[PDB]
Amino acid sequence: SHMVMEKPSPLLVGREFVRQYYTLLNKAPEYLHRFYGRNSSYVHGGVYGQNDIHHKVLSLNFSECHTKIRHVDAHATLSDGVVVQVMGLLSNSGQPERKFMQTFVLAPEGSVPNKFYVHNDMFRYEDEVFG
Amino acid sequence: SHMVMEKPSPLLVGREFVRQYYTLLNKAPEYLHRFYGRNSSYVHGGVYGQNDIHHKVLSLNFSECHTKIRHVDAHATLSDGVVVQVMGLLSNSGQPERKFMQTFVLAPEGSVPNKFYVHNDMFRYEDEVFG
Amino acid sequence: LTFGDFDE
Amino acid sequence: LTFGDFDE
Repeated sequence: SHMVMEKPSPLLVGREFVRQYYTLLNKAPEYLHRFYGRNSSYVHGGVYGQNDIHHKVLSLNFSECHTKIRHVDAHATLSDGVVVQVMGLLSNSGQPERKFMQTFVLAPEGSVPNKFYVHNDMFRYEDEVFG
Repeated sequence: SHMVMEKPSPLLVGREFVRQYYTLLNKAPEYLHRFYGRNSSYVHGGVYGQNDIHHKVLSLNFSECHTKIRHVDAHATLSDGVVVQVMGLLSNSGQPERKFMQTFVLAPEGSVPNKFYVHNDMFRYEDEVFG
Repeated sequence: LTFGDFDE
Repeated sequence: LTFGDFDE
């Protein structure tokens, strides 16, 4: 029983990504599109293409967005990718906290080497789905 | 603007899978492990390997489990796979409804042809995460 | 469109 | 471990 040297642990890649993702969302939301490729999908309910994602984020207007991460779980998936499920609270522009469930699919960048990009991003508010 | 003939639409693959998944969960939970491969991951909080998944499901004891699907969204991901996010209510063994968030990563079976299997399965109850 | 070891 | 077009 030894540690895998070839690939980074999926759980650490997910947690570190979530940490940086929501941090940048609070700081500079306009640079958030740099996490996605020209084939990624962004859904914030409430889109395929990085340029469409950039315009999508700006249309949401994130002004000092604070996030309380309640749960994060990340596993390894297809083609050495990482799938992450995130549950927590979201408060944007002074509005009160809203329970959400955001899921990511972290894909390894082409080359090289240990670089990842968001291949899938699905965001859903709880009060809009259940009530 | 035409329809893609090479691959099935990701949204229909997800919805049809969710329909069959929770149906089998109500009927015969012991056959649920036939959806997974020998490299899949099953987490029902509250595991890597089909045999471990089978023993995991039996340890949960699903007796007449009813499910109310409130939301389903499915996109295309790495290696022509399908990522699905599911939100809804779950009632098992007479217990009252519990809000959950289950995420799947549908992977194409080796060969052949249009067959999929569960590569990732992550289940989380809402009352256990938030309160 | 089949899922797992089922022909349904 | 880097994400996107960042060196952080």
